[PDB]
Amino acid sequence: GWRTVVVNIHSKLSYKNNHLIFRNSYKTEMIHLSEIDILLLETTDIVLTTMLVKRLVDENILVIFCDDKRLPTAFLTPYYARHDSSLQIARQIAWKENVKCEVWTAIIAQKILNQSYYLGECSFFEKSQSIMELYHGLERFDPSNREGHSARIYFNTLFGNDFTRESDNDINAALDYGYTLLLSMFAREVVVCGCMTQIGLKHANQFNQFNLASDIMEPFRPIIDRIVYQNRHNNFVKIKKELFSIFSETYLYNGKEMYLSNIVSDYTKKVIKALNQLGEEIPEFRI
Amino acid sequence: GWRTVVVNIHSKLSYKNNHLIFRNSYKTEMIHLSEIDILLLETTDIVLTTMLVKRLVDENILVIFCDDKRLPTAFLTPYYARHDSSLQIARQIAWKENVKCEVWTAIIAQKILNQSYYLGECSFFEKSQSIMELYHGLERFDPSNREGHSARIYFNTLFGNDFTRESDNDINAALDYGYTLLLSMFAREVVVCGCMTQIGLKFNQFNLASDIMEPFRPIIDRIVYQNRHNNFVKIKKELFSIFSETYLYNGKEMYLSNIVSDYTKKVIKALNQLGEEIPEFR
Amino acid sequence: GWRTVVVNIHSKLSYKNNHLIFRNSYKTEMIHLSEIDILLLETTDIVLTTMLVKRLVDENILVIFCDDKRLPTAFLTPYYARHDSSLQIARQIAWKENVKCEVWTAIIAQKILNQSYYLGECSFFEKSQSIMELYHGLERFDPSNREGHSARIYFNTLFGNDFTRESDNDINAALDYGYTLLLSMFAREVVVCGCMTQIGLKHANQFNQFNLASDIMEPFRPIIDRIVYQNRHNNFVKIKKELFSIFSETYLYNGKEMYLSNIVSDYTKKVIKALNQLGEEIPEFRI
Amino acid sequence: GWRTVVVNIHSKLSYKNNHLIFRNSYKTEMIHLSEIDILLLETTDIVLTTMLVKRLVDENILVIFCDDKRLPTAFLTPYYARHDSSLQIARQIAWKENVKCEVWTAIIAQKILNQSYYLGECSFFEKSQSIMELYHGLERFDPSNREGHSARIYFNTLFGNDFTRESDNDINAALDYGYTLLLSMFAREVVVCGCMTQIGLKFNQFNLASDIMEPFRPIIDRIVYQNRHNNFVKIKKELFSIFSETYLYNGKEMYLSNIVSDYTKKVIKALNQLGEEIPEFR
Amino acid sequence: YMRMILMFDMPTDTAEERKAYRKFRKFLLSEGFIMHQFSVYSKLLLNHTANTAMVGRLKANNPKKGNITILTVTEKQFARMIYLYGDKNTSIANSEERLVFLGDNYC
Amino acid sequence: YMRMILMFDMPTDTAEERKAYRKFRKFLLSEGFIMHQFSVYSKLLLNHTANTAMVGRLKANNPKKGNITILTVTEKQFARMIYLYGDKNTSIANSEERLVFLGDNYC
DNA sequence: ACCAGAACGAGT
DNA sequence: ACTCGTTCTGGT
DNA sequence: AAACACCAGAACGAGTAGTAAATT
DNA sequence: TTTACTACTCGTTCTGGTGTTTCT
Ligand SMILES: [Mg+2]
Ligand SMILES: [Mg+2]
Repeated sequence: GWRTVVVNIHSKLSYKNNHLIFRNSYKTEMIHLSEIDILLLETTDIVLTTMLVKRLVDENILVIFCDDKRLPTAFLTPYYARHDSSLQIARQIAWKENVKCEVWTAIIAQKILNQSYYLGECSFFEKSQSIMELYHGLERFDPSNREGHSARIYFNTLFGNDFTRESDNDINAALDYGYTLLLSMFAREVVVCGCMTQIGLKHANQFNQFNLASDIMEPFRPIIDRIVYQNRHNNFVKIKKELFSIFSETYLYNGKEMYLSNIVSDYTKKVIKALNQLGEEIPEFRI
Repeated sequence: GWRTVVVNIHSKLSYKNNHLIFRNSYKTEMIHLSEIDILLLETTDIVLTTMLVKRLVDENILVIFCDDKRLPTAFLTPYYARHDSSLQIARQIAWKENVKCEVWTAIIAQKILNQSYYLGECSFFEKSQSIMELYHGLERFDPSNREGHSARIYFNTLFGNDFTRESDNDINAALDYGYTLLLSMFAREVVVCGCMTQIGLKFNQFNLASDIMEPFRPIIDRIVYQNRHNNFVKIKKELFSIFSETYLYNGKEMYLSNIVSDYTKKVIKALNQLGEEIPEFR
Repeated sequence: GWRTVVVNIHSKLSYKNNHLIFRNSYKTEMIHLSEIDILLLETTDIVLTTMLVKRLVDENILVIFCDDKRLPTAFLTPYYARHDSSLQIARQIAWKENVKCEVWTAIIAQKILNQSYYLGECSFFEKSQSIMELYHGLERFDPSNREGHSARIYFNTLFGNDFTRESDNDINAALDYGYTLLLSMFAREVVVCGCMTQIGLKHANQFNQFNLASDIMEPFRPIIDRIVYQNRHNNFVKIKKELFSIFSETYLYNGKEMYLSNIVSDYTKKVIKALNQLGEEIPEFRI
Repeated sequence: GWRTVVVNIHSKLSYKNNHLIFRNSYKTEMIHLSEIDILLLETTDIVLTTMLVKRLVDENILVIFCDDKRLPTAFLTPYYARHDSSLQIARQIAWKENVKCEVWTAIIAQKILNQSYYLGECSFFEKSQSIMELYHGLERFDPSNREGHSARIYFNTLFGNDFTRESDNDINAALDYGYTLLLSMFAREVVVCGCMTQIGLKFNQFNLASDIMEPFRPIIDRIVYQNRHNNFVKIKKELFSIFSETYLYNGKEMYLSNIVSDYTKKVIKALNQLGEEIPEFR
Repeated sequence: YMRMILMFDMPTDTAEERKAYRKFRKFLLSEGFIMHQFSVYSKLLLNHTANTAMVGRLKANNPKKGNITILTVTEKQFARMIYLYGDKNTSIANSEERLVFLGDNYC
Repeated sequence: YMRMILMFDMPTDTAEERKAYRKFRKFLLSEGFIMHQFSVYSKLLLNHTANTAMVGRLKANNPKKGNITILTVTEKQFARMIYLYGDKNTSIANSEERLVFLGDNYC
């Protein structure tokens, strides 16, 4: 099939007449299990019958579950027949280091470009020039933490002399939560794409379970810093509502305005194709 | 966990205060989530919430979903079950053939060795002698499929010589019911131990568990044996007893869940680095 | 000493300055422990100090206790020195059968004459003559139960065709309780006199713990029958108040009117003296 | 009963709901009347009601009243303690000398025999030999007061040769404290067993108990022994331990209350009719 | 020596429902049941025959109401009883003592 | 397998006195304590190390109020427990069963 | 985790 | 009432 | 769907007051 | 000086209801 159903509201999913019933307050929608490639449950509120699960495996659909933090936790695994997304895990292991190095260089280049461009939009001309000077020519597989210096410059221009994790103000009371609010998107997309977040490109650190999720969210990070910077002086309890504009607001991708959910889905798919050495252009997110 | 939960009737399974709540029109029950080990949802009438599924996968309960014939068809594998998960996967890539060959030859030795004891209990001394020709005359990487030949000899001693494991009988269906329950057990233990069930020590989603389980395969060919005559419901009911009965492992009598958990953790110890011994079950 | 003290009401007995203090609602009386021969506690309401008990044995006084039914239950026994009433028990054992036979013959004689005289006062002339003829000459140590026939005649004239214990009317709801209300008097007096109620004169039955009490009370039973006969038609609840006239009303003894408590005390003392072969006339109770 | 109650302070002892209630301005306490065995009112400040005394004598607690020096001076004797009391009294009159002589010679044999073991514990082998000359050379009705001579020999081994039991000091005061406690025990047991304490098997109010107690007299001369040095309060406190400690009787270890009740019940069996054996305590 | 705990739950909605709770509590206190806690009462029985006799007596004096439950524990467990907050009952009736001094122990 | 009983009385007179009774009861039910009776709660602990661990957890989560008392009984005594009037709890959580059928036992 | 000792309960 | 067997706890 | 918060209700539970009775 | 009522009184106690909130 083609449709990937994302159940993110209090619902009741059941099965009658080869049709996924997705009942809620708004619309007791009708969806055909023939079309459903991947059912993705995005909340803990949803109620699903065992009969539906029986006929979600019969049609070979990936039933992914999510916990309270909207993060992937378990995918329903069939004994007999398996989805078409169960072969990427066996090729993700055999991913060559060269494609990982190139795609990481591109992702980090996009991160520095986004931070420098937003600094240009943050009324810091010399700081924007310095941020681009950190990556005037993107250091090909930089061994040292030059990205550390670039982040230092960007966060110094953004949030003041220090924007590290130590300070307890909305500098981290918002950036921490937002940076976990988008980690859920990339983790969920990576597991949807049939990939394993646990092992990712340039993820030499084994301390992070969400390796590929963070590594591919690196380009999409500056949205959170932008929304925080605009509403920085406000309290954190206000930022809990301010940061939610990500889903409502549409950003430019592929030349057109799209919701960030569609953008992260497309970006994750294109990066996954790139690491498969399909030859596709590593996707770009910049404004 | 220690309890084994089998839900066969129409109900709604929900969460409340670290408890699984079972609500049939007749009864309401609460079972503490730490007590449950297996949740075997045989019937297609269970209406379980997704909030229950989250707490179930954090507590690592082996939730198994069946089909209309009450035959297992799916189960839940947690994406993130161990803190060291990424390390174990990265090391799993670095699983050279030299350790894999030794681990598989050890495990196949254990499988044929445990096959011999059932023939001893089946009053087949000459069939046990053929199994011993395959066992002492062990094979490395099975050049002649001596494991398959020993399995065929054990079956010929076990079932009629004409009977084949692939053919469809009541015995040949329960012998796979039990195999699917045990496969779920070992898949859960592998994924909890940080490894990947989809890799294989000698692809397919359960290749790792399908080998580590092999020494425990005769546990299923004996329960089916002692009750081979009666109908499928009876062999299914006695197959359920693996969760309840007790089996001897190491130097103590432990329930099969603990034997599965301990065995599935020693093999990973040796595969990770050649500094462990593959344990023997009998 | 000479005074015997009968503490019958809710009291508090204590000891200060060689004086038994007997406090109650009426009079916090003063009694000297030198004069006290026998202290007799008659109820369960009394409060006594241990200091008083210490100075009750020091002066060698018999401290007799009583239970809820006003019946003797325990006498305070001193280790070192003993009362003058502790020698009768060891001579009661050596009482000869001849004195017991004579005293029982006179005791049952008084019982039969009392019943016959009351029948003469009960408007039964022929029955009075028949009761007298049952003992026209008192059968000297009668072997058979001729006293049973005398009681049959008396009770037939008194309470109708049958006055046995079976009937549940006031014939037994009053006579039984009243016959236990005077058993208390004789038991308490016999134990006060330093005698043992357990073994009694002509008391062949071993089922009777109050042997001598009953044996000496036999002449005093008829008062209860008179009192119930006067108030026979009334209910037993009324007889519980009517029977209490025993203590208030004074009867003729020794030629003068006395309370029945004094009468039973003197009668018990004289019967005990007669059983001792002192030669005293066995006392008489008849009206 | 099993508890032993010793009231040494100012209080008021009362009755409520089958309980003894102890009320000092500091404390209020309730003890179930079936649990109590001895109520030892040492102090002259106890203010006890008479309703308590009734329930105490129906439940047969050994209530003992002492004097200013906390030395026993009186105790309660129940008039009616046995349903069969009158028959035991009437039979007690029919106590011929032929059975009394045998029972007394048995009891005096037990007393001297138990005296010998203490000499064995007192490291006096020659004094034990003199006691054995009195014991094996036993006397019937004590023609030569051989019981008194054996007691004198045991004392000379026990106390200094100049010391006499009648003389006054700490030892010969506690030796009578314990004797009065034991005498109260045996008087209670005789009066409960339906007999008369004032009669004697060989008058005085405790003649029956003063002979039945005799085999248990060395129970008191050993506690006084082991603590003879210290002041009277110490020997009194260790004398209190007869209620608490355990002594071997028949074939089992029982507390001295059970030995006293048990011993005082077969002696009456033999005196009543010559169809019982006088039990031996050691 | 073993302890018995008699946890009870008994309804109080009618006169006969409360006229048998009062009788039950009077019987409980009469036979020597120390109030461990509200509706949790305990008795120290010296031997097993005492336990059998009092089980028979309780069965004979059943209020026939509510939920009355008997647990019999060895004195080891009643002495290993753990009090998170609170204090043990220090009364004489709660101890297996045989020598008991309602007064001054001579020590 | 041994049972644990946690009898408690806890005061209810102030807000803080009732704000810790509710927390204590939530903890009790959260850790799997079956309400035997009002204020008498029981848990089936499979081994002794579980008893030690949960004693430590209870000590760490003490309301620090009232009278909370722990008795640990062997399952023999919790099964010999006598009900004068009433019925045993027949729930699955109250049994030492290892094979449990929320449905039809195939027998 | 296993073994030994002690205590408790049941049966003869 | 005594003795033996079973189980529970403590220690290495 | 579930956790957290307190508020309110109906039931469980012991103690204290008061009256009555107190020799089958 | 106890026991035998029922009465009432204040404390223990569990459940139900309504609101609020939710990826640090
Ligand atoms: Mg209760
Ligand atoms: Mg409570």
